[PDB]
Amino acid sequence: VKPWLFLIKPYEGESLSHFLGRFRRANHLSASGLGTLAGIGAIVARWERFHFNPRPSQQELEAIASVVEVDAQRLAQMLPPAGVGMQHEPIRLCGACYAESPCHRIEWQYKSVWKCDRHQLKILAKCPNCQAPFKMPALWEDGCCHRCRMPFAEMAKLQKV
Amino acid sequence: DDEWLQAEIARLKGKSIVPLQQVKTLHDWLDGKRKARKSCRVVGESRTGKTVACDAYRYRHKPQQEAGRPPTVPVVYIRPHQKCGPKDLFKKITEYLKYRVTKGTVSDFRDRTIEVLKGCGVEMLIIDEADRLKPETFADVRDIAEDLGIAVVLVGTDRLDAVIKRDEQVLERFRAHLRFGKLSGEDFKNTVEMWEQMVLKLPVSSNLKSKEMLRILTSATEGYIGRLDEILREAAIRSLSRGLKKIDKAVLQEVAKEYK
Amino acid sequence: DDEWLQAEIARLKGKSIVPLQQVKTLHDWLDGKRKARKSCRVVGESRTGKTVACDAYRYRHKPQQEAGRPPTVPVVYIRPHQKCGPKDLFKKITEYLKYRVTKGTVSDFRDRTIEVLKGCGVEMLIIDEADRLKPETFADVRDIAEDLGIAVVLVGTDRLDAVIKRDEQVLERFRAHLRFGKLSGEDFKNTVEMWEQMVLKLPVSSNLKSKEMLRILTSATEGYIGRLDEILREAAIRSLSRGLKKIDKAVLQEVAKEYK
Amino acid sequence: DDEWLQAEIARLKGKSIVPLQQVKTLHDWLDGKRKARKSCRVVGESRTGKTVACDAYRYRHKPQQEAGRPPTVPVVYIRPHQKCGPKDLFKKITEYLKYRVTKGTVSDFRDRTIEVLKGCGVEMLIIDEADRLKPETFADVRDIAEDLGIAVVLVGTDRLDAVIKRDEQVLERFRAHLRFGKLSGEDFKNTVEMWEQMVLKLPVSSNLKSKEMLRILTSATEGYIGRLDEILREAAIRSLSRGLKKIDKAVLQEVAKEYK
Ligand SMILES: Nc1ncnc2c1ncn2[C@@H]1O[C@H](COP(=O)(O)OP(=O)(O)OP(=O)(O)O)[C@@H](O)[C@H]1O
Ligand SMILES: Nc1ncnc2c1ncn2[C@@H]1O[C@H](COP(=O)(O)OP(=O)(O)OP(=O)(O)O)[C@@H](O)[C@H]1O
Ligand SMILES: Nc1ncnc2c1ncn2[C@@H]1O[C@H](COP(=O)(O)OP(=O)(O)OP(=O)(O)O)[C@@H](O)[C@H]1O
Ligand SMILES: [Mg+2]
Ligand SMILES: [Mg+2]
Ligand SMILES: [Mg+2]
Ligand SMILES: [Zn+2]
Ligand SMILES: [Zn+2]
Repeated sequence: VKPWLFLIKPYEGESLSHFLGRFRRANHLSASGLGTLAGIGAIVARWERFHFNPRPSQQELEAIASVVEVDAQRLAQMLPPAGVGMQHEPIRLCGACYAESPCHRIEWQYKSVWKCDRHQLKILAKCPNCQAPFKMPALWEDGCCHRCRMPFAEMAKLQKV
Repeated sequence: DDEWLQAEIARLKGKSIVPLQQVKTLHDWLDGKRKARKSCRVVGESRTGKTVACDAYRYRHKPQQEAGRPPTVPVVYIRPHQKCGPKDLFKKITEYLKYRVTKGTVSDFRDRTIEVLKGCGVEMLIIDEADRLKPETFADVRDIAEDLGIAVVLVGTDRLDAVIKRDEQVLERFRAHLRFGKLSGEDFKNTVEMWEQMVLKLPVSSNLKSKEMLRILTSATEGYIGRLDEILREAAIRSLSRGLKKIDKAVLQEVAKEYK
Repeated sequence: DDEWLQAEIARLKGKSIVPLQQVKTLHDWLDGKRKARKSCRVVGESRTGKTVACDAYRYRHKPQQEAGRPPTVPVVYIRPHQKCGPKDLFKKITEYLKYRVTKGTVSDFRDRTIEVLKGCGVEMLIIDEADRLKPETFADVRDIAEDLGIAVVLVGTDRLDAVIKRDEQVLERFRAHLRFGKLSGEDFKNTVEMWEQMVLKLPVSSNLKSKEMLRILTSATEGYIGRLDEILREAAIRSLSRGLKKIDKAVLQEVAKEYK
Repeated sequence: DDEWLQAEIARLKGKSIVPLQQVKTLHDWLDGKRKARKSCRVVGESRTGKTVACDAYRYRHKPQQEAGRPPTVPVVYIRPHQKCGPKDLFKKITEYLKYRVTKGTVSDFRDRTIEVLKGCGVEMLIIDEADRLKPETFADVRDIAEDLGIAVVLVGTDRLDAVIKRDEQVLERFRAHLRFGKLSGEDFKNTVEMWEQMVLKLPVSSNLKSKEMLRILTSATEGYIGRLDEILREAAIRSLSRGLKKIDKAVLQEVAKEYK
C-alpha cells in the first residue's frame, strides 16, 4: 500500500477556487488545513476568493500539485492565462453550463466575458430570482443559491438569451 | 446459483426496515405530538428498536420541495456525537437541512439555526441518542423548543431518563414520555410467525414459531426485536452458506450458544 | 427408544407445578390481600412449597402491555439474596419491571424505583426469602408499603418470623400470616395419586398407590411436597436407567434408605 | 348499585382523620412551642397515630403567601428515610419549601438550605420518623435551631428517645416531650362511637356500638388507633363485599382472629 488521498480529477475550464473546494469537500479538509498540508500556509484560503494580489507562483502551484496530484500545467490551466484580467467579484455563473457540468468556469470571471459562447446567454452575476450574489466557487457545496435554495441548473431558464 | 445465494445473503446482511405494531403506535404518538406541537421523549432499553422506528417515521413524512420558498422539512432526525457541544448540534441540525453555515461563532451559529428552523417551519426534532449531548446543550435545546414552538422528541435509553432527571429546568418541559415495549407475552408468537417469511423470504420449513424454535428464541432474544432480527438473519446466512435447504435445530443451538 | 429415553429423563429432571389445595388457598388469600392492599406475611416450613405457590400467583397475572405505555405488572415477586442491602433491593425492583439501572447513589436508585413503581401501577410486592435482607432495608420496605400503598407479602421460613420479631414496626404492620400445613392425611394420598397421574407421566401399569407404597412414601417424605417430588423423580429416573418400564419396590426402598 | 359499592370501597380504602382530644392536645402543645420557639420531641408507641396528627397540624394553618413574595411557610414537615445523611436532610428540607434542589457539595447545599429557610420565615420544623437520620445530622438541626430560632420537633417511636440518649447535646436541647397515650377506656368507647358515626358513613343500623363489640375491639386492637382503623375498615369492606348492609358479629370476629 502507498500513501493516498481522495483524489479528484479536474474538470474542463473549472476554476482553481472551485477545484480546490471540491478537493476539500471530498477530503473533509479546511483552507488552513489544505494550506498546511501543501506547505504554503493560508495562501490557499486566499485563492478561494480569487485574491491573486501576488499571482499564484510556480512554486505555490507545484506545492499544490504535490498534494492534489494534478499536473502543474493543468493547475495553471484553471488560472487566467498570463495577461488576462479577471474580476474577483462578483462571482458569475451560467446556468446551462452548470447543468451540462456542475462546476464554476474560470472563463466566467474574465473581465471581457459577458456571453456564454456555447449557449448565447448573458451569464448571471446574481441569483435571478432573489438577487442574492453567489458565494465563492470553493464554497459551492452543491448547486443552489444559499438564500433561496434554487438549483443552479434551474437558473438556466431565467437567465436572458 | 452462487450469485443468487450471494444476493440473498446481501439482502440478509443488510438492515431492512420491517413493519411492527410498535412502530405504528409510535407513528400515531408522534403525529399526535406534531399536531399538538408538544415536547415528548420516547425511551426504551437497548436494541428495542427506537432508531428504526424514528427513521421510518421521518421517511413517512418526507420533506416537500416548495416552489415559492425553500423547501419545508417536517421532521429533523439527528444523532449527535458523544460529548458534543452545542456548536456541533447546530452544525448537524443545519447540515440535515439543505442549508450550510461555516466560519462564524457560537452565537452566530445559534442565530442561523433559529432562522433556518423558522424558515423551514420544522414540526418535530427527533434527536436520536439524546444522552450523547453535553448538559449545557440541553439548555439550548429548551431554548429552541420554547422560541420556535417545536416538539422535541428525545430518543434514547434509560440513561437519557437519568440524564434529564439530573437537571430540573431541562426535565421541566418534557412531562410526557413514551416507554417502549419489551414485546413479552403472546406478541412474540405473532412477531416470529410474521418475521419467518416477511423478512427472511426463503422457503419456510413450516416452523410457524414451533415449540422448540419458539423456546430456543425466547432463550436468546427475550423480546428484543433487534436480537431476533440479527440472530435469524445470521443463522439463515449460516444455513445457506453450508448448503442446507432451510434452517434447522443445530444452527439455532449454535448461535444461541455463541450468544449466551 | 434411546431418544425417547433421553426425552423422558430430561422431562423428569424438569420440575412442574401441579395446582393443589395448598397453592389454591395461598393465591386465594393473596387475591384477597391484593384487593385491599393489605400487607401480610405468609410463613411456613422449609422445602414445603410456598415459593412455587408464589410463582404461580406471579404468572397467573401475566402483565398485559399497552401499545405505547409501560406495562401494568400487578404482582411483583422478588427473592433478595443473602444480606441484601437497600441498593440491591431497589435494583431488583426496577430490574423486574424491565427498567435497567443507572449508576448513582442509593437515593437515585430509590427515586427511580419509586418512579417506576408508581408508573407501572403495581399491586403486590412479594418478597420471598425475606429473612435474607438487612434490617436497614425494612424501613425502606415499610415506606414502600406506607406511602405507595402496595401490599407486601414477606415470604420465608420460620426464621423470618424470628428476624422480624426483634424489630418493632415491621412485626406490628406485618402480622397477617398463612402458615403452610403438613398435608399429611387422605389429602396426601390424593396428592401422590395426582402426582403419579400428571407429574410422573409414566405408562399406566396400575401402580394405584398401594398401601405399601403409601407407607414407604409417608416414612420418606415426612409430609414434605419437595421431598415427595425429589423421591418420586429419583425413583422414576432410576427405574428408567435400569430398563425397568415402571417403578417397583426396590427403587423406593433404595431411595428411602439413601435419604434416611 | 355496583357503582355505589365502588364508591363506598374507594372511600373506605382512603384514610380520613378523626378529631379527638389527643390531636387537639398536640395542636395546643405545638402552638405553645412555636409561640415560645422551643425545640421539643414528641414520642409515642407504634400505631398510635402520631403521623396523622402531625399531618393535621401541618394542614391546619397553611402558609398564606404573598402575591409576588416567597410563601411564609411556617411549618416544615418531613420524614427523612432510613439512615438519612445531612445532604439528604437538606434535600428534603428544600423540597418541602417548593424550591428545587441545586446540584453541589454539602457546603453550598447547606448554604442554600439556610437561605431558603430564612426567606420563607419558617416558624417550627416537624420531623417525622426522626429515629432514622444519622447523628451527624442532629448537629446541623441543632445549628438550625440555635442560629435561626426554629422550633425543631422530632417524631418517632420510643427508640428515638434512646437515639437522643446516646448523644449529649440533642439529649439536652430536645428536652420537652409529649408521650402519646393509649386512649383506652371510656374514651375508647367515645372514639368507637364517633368512628361509627362519621368514618363508616353507613346507614343507621341501630348497632350503637354495643358492649360486646367494645369487648371484641379491646381484645383485638387493644386500644391502638391504627389497629382500630385497620380492623374497622377490613370488617366494613368484608361486610360490603358480601352484600351485607350493616356490620355483623361474625365479620368482626373473623377480622379479630386474623390479627391475634
Ligand atoms: N421495526 C424494526 N424493523 C426491523 N428491524 C428492526 C426494527 N427495530 C429494530 N430493528 C433491528 O434492531 C437493530 C437496530 O435497532 P435500533 O437501533 O432501532 O434499536 P434501539 O432500541 O433504538 O437501540 P440503540 O439505541 O441501541 O441503537 C437492527 O438489527 C434492526 O434490524
Ligand atoms: N404446587 C406445586 N406443584 C408441584 N411441585 C410443587 C408445588 N409446590 C411445591 N412444589 C415442589 O416443592 C419443591 C420446592 O418447593 P418451594 O421452593 O416452593 O418451597 P418453599 O416452601 O418456598 O421453601 P424453601 O424456603 O425451603 O425453598 C420442588 O420440588 C417443587 O417441585
Ligand atoms: N386520627 C386518625 N384517624 C384515622 N386513622 C388514624 C388516625 N391516627 C392514626 N390512624 C391510623 O394509623 C395508621 C397510621 O399511623 P401513624 O403513621 O401515625 O403511626 P406511627 O405509630 O406514628 O408509626 P411509626 O411506628 O412508623 O412511628 C393508619 O392505619 C391510619 O389510618
Ligand atoms: Mg437505536
Ligand atoms: Mg422456598
Ligand atoms: Mg406514624
Ligand atoms: Zn453556458
Ligand atoms: Zn437565490
